[PDB]
Amino acid sequence: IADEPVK
Amino acid sequence: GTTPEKPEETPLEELAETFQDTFSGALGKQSSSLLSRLISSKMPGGFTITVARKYLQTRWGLPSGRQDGVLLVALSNEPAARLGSEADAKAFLDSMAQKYASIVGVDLLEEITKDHKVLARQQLQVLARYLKMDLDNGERKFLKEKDTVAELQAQLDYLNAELGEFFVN
Amino acid sequence: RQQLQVLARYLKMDLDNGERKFLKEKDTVAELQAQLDYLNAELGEFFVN
Amino acid sequence: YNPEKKEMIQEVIVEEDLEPFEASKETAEQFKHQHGDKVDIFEIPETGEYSVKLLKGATLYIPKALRFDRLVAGQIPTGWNAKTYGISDDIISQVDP
Amino acid sequence: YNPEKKEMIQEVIVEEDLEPFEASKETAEQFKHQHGDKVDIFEIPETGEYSVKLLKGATLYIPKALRFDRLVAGQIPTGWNAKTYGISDDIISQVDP
Repeated sequence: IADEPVK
Repeated sequence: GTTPEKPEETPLEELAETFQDTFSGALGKQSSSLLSRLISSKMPGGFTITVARKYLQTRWGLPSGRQDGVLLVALSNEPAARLGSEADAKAFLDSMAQKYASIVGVDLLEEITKDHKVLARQQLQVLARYLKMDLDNGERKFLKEKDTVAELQAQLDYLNAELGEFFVN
Repeated sequence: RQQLQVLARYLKMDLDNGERKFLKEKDTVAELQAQLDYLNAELGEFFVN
Repeated sequence: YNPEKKEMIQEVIVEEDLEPFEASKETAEQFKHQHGDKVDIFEIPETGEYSVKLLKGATLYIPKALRFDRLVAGQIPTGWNAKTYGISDDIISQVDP
Repeated sequence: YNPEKKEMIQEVIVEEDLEPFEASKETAEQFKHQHGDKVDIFEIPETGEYSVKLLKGATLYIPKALRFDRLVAGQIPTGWNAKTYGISDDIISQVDP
């Protein structure tokens, strides 16, 4: 899955 | 790290704005303490923060910062008791990654050798025990020198700070 | 003794299960033996026999 | 609280090295601070977390149970609830019974 | 009391069977009462005492240390002694400071 940082 | 000027008054969406500018993918000091505390007292025997990510990634396909969201959502929904089954802990991580799924908006044999190698590793340990031989002494001494190094390296760093390159050299 | 233990561990075999079950029967025995003892207390040898 | 099974811990000295367990860095350090010579903690380079190995000589607390004599009390009727007299959940939490 | 090294215990689950330790009969029974399925105790026929083996799954309390912020207090001068004001040792014992 496309790795997202934490918001 | 960065305290805005009216923390107690500036509203939460408006504080998340100010904090977003300076932060990136950092799980933070206070949150990193809260997640390892949630893993320690609430997760069944042996279920690490280590194991809980290799499950979130194997069975639910989550990378570094995406499993950081699933752990933060599980921290707000933390069990008021320690989970019993490892299957109860697996089922807990499941529903927590789907509450993250709709809060971020995204939908969703070597192990035989592993059992044997464990065995050998133990045969080693007990043997070492009998032999009265300290397998960890290398790393002990090493870690101690590593310390005294940053220590010396430090003073040297300072002396250079005061005298400068040209003078010292 | 340790080489044994760790081996048993690997084998997933419970070395103490015998004594478990045994201790449980030993209990149910003094239990039955007890009631029998009582019935004899009430009825006497001649009657029971 | 169960008068019949009252929880308590006893102190014991570990007679031979415990098997290592995983722990956070913050937490492993709290252990080493306590035990010193009697515990080894080492970083697991891949995860960033530490292994904690209690050596022989260390102190351990092993839980046990005690049967107690007082089995009866005069208790507020079962199901009483400050919520039903109209007390806010925030107060319920914040306050001692 | 050492603010710099403050004693506390943490709960951990034993991941693999502890090695057995000797214990009195009274004491081994207090353990079994607590742990049940998660501990084995057996009589050592020669001594009359029991071995206590904590199985995997059991709960353990492992001591650790905490560094605290408050390092200074206004304390009664060092060497004060209710004994020197003339208070009997029996009272000293019996009573809270």
